[PDB]
Amino acid sequence: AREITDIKQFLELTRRADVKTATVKINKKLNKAGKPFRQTKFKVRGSSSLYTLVINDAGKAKKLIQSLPPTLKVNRL
Amino acid sequence: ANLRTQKRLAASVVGVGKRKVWLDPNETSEIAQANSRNAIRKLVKNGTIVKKAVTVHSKSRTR
Amino acid sequence: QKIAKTFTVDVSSPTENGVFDPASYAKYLIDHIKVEGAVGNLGNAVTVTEDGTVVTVVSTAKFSGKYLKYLTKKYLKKNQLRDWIRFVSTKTNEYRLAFY
Amino acid sequence: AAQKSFRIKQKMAKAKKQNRPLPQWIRLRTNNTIRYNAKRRNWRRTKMNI
RNA sequence: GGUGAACUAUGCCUGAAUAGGGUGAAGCCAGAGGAAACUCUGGUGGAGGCUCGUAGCGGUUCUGACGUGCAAAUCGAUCGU
RNA sequence: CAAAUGAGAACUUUGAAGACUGAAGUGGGGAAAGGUUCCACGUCAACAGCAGUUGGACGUGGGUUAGUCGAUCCUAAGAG
RNA sequence: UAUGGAUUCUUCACGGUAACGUAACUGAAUGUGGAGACGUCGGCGCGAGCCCUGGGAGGAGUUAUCUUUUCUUCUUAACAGCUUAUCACCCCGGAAUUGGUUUAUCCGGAGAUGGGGUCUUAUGGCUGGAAGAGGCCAGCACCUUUGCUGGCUCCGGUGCGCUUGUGACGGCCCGUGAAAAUCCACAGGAAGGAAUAGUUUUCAUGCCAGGUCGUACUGAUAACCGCAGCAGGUCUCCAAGGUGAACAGCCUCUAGUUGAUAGAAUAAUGUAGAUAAGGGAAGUCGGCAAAAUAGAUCCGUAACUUCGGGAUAAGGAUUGGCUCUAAGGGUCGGGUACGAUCAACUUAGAACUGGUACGGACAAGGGGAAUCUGACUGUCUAAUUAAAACAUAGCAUUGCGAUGGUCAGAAAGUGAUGUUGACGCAAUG
Repeated sequence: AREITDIKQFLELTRRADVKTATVKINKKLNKAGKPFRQTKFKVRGSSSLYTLVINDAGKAKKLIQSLPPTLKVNRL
Repeated sequence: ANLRTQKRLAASVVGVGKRKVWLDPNETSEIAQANSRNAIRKLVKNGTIVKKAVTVHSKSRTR
Repeated sequence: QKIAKTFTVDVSSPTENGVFDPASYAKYLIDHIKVEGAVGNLGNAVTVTEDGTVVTVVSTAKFSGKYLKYLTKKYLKKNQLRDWIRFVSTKTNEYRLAFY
Repeated sequence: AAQKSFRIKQKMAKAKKQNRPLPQWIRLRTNNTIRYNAKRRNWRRTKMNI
């Protein structure tokens, strides 16, 4: 229920020490008529809020999923 | 039998009127056995209970 | 502006049941496509091609799946083989005539 | 009414509990002349009007 | 000596409800005639315990139905607002 | 109109048809009032001014879940 | 209740000319101010939902013939950020040739126009919530309280439209249309505070808890009251299409119901609804009852009048369908006097046409000349009287200056008028 803008903000939120679960949702939206791309939504669940980071770059999303710590519970769907 | 309960349940389950709910005359026994919302949904999926189409109100003459 | 929308119509089931005439079906489609309100004005806009199992209609003018279905059902009613053929779309613009 | 008070609801509960017919075995009890509940109530017939 | 304002009468407090038309008040804008004073015209606007008329509220007539009634006062038409 | 149920069907259930209310509804909810009438199962002696297999009937049971909706708090006319 | 952030050797922040802005950015006693917090009507503007409509992607219907067709799904909550405003306000400037401007005529040397900005966030848009949900489709293992997999869920337009909310306004009043809890803010400056750490819990994050009672159902031609499952009575919210001025009248979608003892026949007399030659109130207490009139457009409209009315006076003509004609708008501009998308419903006109019909059902004034009476609107005898009766504004009279008038109480260290004061209160006609 709250957007995230920058990867630094995402990183501080994921180390906020009260977040443990991230949900990765894949949306197959359209940017242009002939270019349906793969949008990734990283949802960090804090105690009070649900922060969501939108990533339109598949490479950026892959590096994000690889760079988040393996101790946090990541759920891709 | 007495399928008043099943008609009411089918209307409430499929979100239409009892005037739209159609119950199969040949499946009276199965519909009567079906006493829960789960069983009414099973019958609706199975085709024993079908929504009748909305009665037509054309706007051709108005147009 | 000048995109060529394509429309696939599978006719495999009735043509292999041998009760259908896909040649006459394509003829009906091409002679009854209405462009600008009149038939026969397929000015290299709406083109019907048939291979014996798939009818492909390529269009640049106004065409729609609703029109394709309406014409197909008109043909089925004319050949009184309804209750035997159903016009159903599997995915976008790749419809099919089903027998079962 | 839907919005009741606890006093009214307690009276409702007491009335619902009291509205039941005779247990069968009191009839067989010895020296007994009670045959039915003569204080039986129906919601349409008699209003308790509390 | 007590009990009643759950009907109704009246006051107060706190809420709620009331299509569509007709007419066209003040205010205002423009124009014409005239020597002037002024007069006149066309618009605008939208007043009224105004008016036609729904919902509503009431209850004129039929001295209609009914009158051992649906009803210890209702029903229908016609009416008032 | 026809099936089903039933000893028994003008009246119950289902299907079909014909209709009506026609959105200041014969619809969907609530306030006062009612008090279980809600729902299921069984059942028709009485009751539904005909009937009844049906029911707001009879018998047995099930059901009402709140920090956020109300009450609760405030004050009004007033009461005290 | 700790952490991060902010502040601190300029102790309790900075920026902006300003309206004011930001993540924070001490604030006691005491005082003060806001919100709570308010009628009604009218048009205008905006938004929400609904209605209407174009394309496209599915499903259904019709298909003797016609219809790129008819019906139908294409949805986005609370909540969090960015953005979004009429009004209002600020800076520059200094206006008659007065300009700006609303549908409504108000506003400017107490500073208009113009240029530039600030704020409220009604409200909308974007993103998150959220497509993972819901919905619409197609298919899979063969009796069995079983699921699974594929697609799609998109882009617009329009308006004196309906209803609701909001805004800026205007009208009305001898009527000017609650209070309190509660919350915040401001004035003031008590008190306290440095440095490997103090303050800030009005900044962000993080921890815990939230009790009691109601909650089912009807809400009525069967769940309430009327002795009943009684044609009665009983408060309110939502509100589709067509016709049409219209939430009446008629028909239809969603939803609901098809309930009211039945069968047969069709005598009199009834109840309810109609029609009638010629006459046209001769009937009768009396035109009781019924009939005629009736919508809209155009023409035309008397006596009298308190000049406002009378008045829809009276009295005439027209009204369909089809094919056209004309007028009435919005948004996009200028070498190097005018053009194009965007089809919106009003008005007027002309032929043509028909068993002269056409507000074709529905809906829907009869009118005039007078007399009596009450000015009018309004009120009453619930269940035989709605009236000329009552009331009314207007007029007049009466009492009373508070240790008072009028009235109440058994009394009262008691009351109404009176939160009053002669432009008042009280009492009458």
